[PDB]
Amino acid sequence: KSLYDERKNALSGENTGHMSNRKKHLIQNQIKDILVTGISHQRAFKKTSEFISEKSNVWNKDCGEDQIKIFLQNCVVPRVLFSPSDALFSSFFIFMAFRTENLMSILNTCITSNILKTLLFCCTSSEAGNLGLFFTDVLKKLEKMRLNGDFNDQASRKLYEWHSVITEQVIDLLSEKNYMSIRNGIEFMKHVTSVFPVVKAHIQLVYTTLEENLINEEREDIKLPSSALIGHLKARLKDALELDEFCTLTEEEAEQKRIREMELEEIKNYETACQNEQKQVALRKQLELNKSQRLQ
Amino acid sequence: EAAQAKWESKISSDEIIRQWQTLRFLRSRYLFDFDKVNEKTG
Amino acid sequence: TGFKDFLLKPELSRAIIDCGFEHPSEVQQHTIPQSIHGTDVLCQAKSGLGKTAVFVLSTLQQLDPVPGEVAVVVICNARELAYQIRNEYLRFSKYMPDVKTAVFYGGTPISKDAELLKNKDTAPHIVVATPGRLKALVREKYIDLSHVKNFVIDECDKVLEELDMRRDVQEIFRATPRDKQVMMFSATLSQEIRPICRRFLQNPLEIFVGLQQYYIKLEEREKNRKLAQLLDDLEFNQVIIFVKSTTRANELTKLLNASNFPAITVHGHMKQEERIARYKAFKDFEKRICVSTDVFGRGIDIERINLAINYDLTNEADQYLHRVGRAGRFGTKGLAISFVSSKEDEEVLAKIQERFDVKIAEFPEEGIDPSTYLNN
Amino acid sequence: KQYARHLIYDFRDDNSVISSRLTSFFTDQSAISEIILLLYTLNLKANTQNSHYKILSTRCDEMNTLLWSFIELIKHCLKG
Repeated sequence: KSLYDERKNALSGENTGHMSNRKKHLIQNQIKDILVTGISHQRAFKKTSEFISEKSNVWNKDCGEDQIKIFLQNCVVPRVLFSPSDALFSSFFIFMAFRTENLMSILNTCITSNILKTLLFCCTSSEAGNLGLFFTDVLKKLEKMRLNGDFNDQASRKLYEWHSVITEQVIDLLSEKNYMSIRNGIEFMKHVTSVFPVVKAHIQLVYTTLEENLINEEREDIKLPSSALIGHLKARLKDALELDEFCTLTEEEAEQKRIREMELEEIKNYETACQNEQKQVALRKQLELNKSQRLQ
Repeated sequence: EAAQAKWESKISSDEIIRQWQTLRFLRSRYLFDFDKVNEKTG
Repeated sequence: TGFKDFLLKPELSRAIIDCGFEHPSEVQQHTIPQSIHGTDVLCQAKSGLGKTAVFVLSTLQQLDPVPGEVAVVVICNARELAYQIRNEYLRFSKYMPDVKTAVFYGGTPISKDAELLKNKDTAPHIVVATPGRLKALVREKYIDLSHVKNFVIDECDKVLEELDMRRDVQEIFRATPRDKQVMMFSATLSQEIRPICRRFLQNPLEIFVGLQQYYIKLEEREKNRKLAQLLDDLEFNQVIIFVKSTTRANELTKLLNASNFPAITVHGHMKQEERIARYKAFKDFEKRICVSTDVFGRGIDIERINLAINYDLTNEADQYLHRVGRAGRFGTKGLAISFVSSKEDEEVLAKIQERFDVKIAEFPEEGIDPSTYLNN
Repeated sequence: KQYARHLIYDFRDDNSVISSRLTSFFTDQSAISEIILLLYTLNLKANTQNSHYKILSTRCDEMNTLLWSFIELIKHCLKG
């Protein structure tokens, strides 16, 4: 309803004066023409909302894992790889038709199954760009219901676990061969970079991988989006990012946090004063070390 | 099914761009397996 | 589309396809996507190689539309170039109805421009000016510079050098917040001005830097008759005629306008206001024939010219490469015809074929083929 | 929807007469069901030709948005 009202704010705020009678005749004809359209679109939405609500009760009486796999590939995926206005439908349908427990079980097999490095290999520049518009509207609806809406801590562990497998799928895609894997992964990362920042660490995983393919080889002029994605990736590094307020299950990662606290407290007095000289390895060098530990 | 009959014959016994055109055909029904069933995804 | 590979806003990437650009320059390759992040830039590059395309695309992504507050400030060298910045800022923003851009320069009443900025229907988010004018607005409480986030200094070496043009650029920098982004570009950056220019920037990024040719072997008086033979034989898009004087250059167009070839004249010894408008109509396809002296030898990019005839041949090989560098732009075919009429002329081409390794062959008596410079 | 095409520069309400005359030459020879089957077949036949590697990632995309562009001309002219 909000985009209907601001259209009326355009004509009322811009045109304030005497220019002609025919020009102000046609505007007041249109200010009622939008309102008859909005209440009929409301009645069209009212016709479908109680229709989908009375349908979904006998729909969400049976949940399947193999009965949902054929739905995800023969009814969901070809309507994402078709059109950008049509890929917005495939996200709006899952968050409206299925219920809350059904929604998580659908998005389970979509992400943990490593197919996202395989779809983005065999697409076009537009088909790969429409796949990114799917996961933009999925993660935007998940981040809004985690901030405003409340979750249990066991569910919020599963939400941040999906972010761990998303970032390790795209990095394996970028380290592949010449052109088809690299160019699609850039355009896929162009749209999902809006709601990226869930964890400070995961931004630095996807950032330095663009530097590994930058120094060694330059086949075509693909350094230009690589520097452009770098300028967008680090632009959200400084807002609010810490995995220790929300993810609280820390049985060992608290210990590797507790070691890293004593390395920074030792080195902050080493840069202030000088009593016993001891050198350590910096962040990005040891942040380069755990890449090849996971790349193998 | 002939593309899988082409597939099941060679397992019993460029091409990566020939792999690019097969994977635009096999994403119709046999999509959710895609680990190592046809080839090495590399 | 090479400019969607800048990973820009979808609204900004629409008009670039309507602007015709597809390949980025080497100056645009190195300093735009790092200017998106918000750090300052320091650039040196050749003139006319896409220096102005850096700062237009960089500022339209950064601006948030606010009603009645300015957000982009461009300071420049003269009144002429500021009108060229305005025409390119609107072209990439033809599909944004909220943004607006106005131009400020001398010769215009300031209080009448004060009615332009106070009225909200012409109160823009982007203001470009020469600092000779933009100093005069703030000293009477007309505009406010407290909501600006981007600052652009084009031709930073030529503005900061003169002490009278140094005082007006300093007060606007004091009338704006220093927590800001400052952009500085120029064509010639020497080692003397670069310690002077680093006062405005915080952690900046530094950047420092066929054709078929033929000649006619003829005597002195056959080439005013060879003019009307080479015109009515060749099928030309637009032709340029190069005369090494200003006395012969004005006698020719009065001869051509009565021979039913409409033409214009642009060179020196004339008003500079006439030199802009007469060169504009030649780009506007108003007429297809123009004569000119050695002013238009170097640097002019009009791609519709494919026939360049030399009425009076050069004495060197370093002026001749510039006059025929206009025809046949970017892989297009063209023609270069020279009138040899003196004794020093034959020695010029004898050093050309040994330096540039180009064989200026002899003009055939039967004429050239029509399918070697159109099809081939 | 008529405002969203005015901003994207998609003129359909202006040249509605000239667009109906163009499909009148397609429906006189009964060519409308022939074009849709021919653009789809040639796009699917271009999945076996071996010319280059970056070329057929753009040629397949360009013929895909031609078939989408002809369907959208049919629904605006043959209305009813």
